[PDB]
Order: sequence, then structure tokens, then C-alpha cells
Amino acid sequence: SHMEAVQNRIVEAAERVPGVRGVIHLRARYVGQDIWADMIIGVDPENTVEQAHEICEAVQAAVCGKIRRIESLHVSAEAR
Amino acid sequence: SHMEAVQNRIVEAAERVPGVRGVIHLRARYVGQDIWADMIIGVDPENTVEQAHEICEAVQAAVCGKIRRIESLHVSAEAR
Repeated sequence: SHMEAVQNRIVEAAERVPGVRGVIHLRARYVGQDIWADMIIGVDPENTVEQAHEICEAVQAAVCGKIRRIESLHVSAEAR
Repeated sequence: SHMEAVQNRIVEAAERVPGVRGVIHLRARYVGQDIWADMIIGVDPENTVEQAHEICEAVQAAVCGKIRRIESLHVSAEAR
């Protein structure tokens, strides 16, 4: 249901959040008309684990705010 | 094939690695006679992402060193 356009939006919205060093992985699927997705973002290896958690939270908020069809979004981080 | 005894060993071995603040989650399965497993360890929220990666690596090494039947082990971290 025009999945690539939604994936583009997800990556674009995540990259606009302070502290994100790219989108490493994104898997999105439709459950009916809703998107369920799992993402890994890059972060500064020198951020604290707490800071990385904060960035992930921020990404979840930004992405879900911008893309109303998302009903589930898990965001994790890795050093980049 | 005496899975609980192997799970106990996995958790015990992970908890002996410097920087581990418990085992948050462990899923192990047999693929034939071999174990494939995925684990989440707790770490100090004030560790850097790099330090958490180092701890995860150390856990993978310690666990696989001690439990020879493990053929695949993924270790991630979360603040605790």
C-alpha cells in the first residue's frame, strides 16, 4: 500500500532527530492499514547508554508524530 | 535436551562478566544438538555505548567459552 513512500518518510523523520547517525536498519510491515516497524539507529559511541535511550525515544515520538499510520515502532541504537 | 540446565549456565556465565547488571532476557533454542540464543544484559546507564558494546562482546566470549554447545549467541544491552 505504497510501502516504499512510507519507508522513505520513516527514515527521513528519524534522521531529523538530534543524535541520530543514520538509520542502520528498518523493517516495516502492514497489519491491515497500520504499519508495525522495528528500526536501529546509529549514535555517537561516546554517548551514554542513557543518552542513546533518550534518542531512541525521541525518534519513536518524531516518527509516530509524522506518520499517523504507524501503530507500533521499536527503536534501538548501535554505535556508528 | 536438558535445556533449563543450559539456561542456568548461560545466565551464570553472563553474570560473572564485569559490567553486567543482570540478564534481562534470554531466549535459547536447540538446532539439533546446538544452542542458538539471544540475550539482553543490563548495564550502567552511565556507561558509554562503546563500553556497552565491549561488555556484550565480553559476555559472548565468556558464555561461548564456557558452554561448548552454543553455536550462535547475540548479546544486546539495556540500561538498568
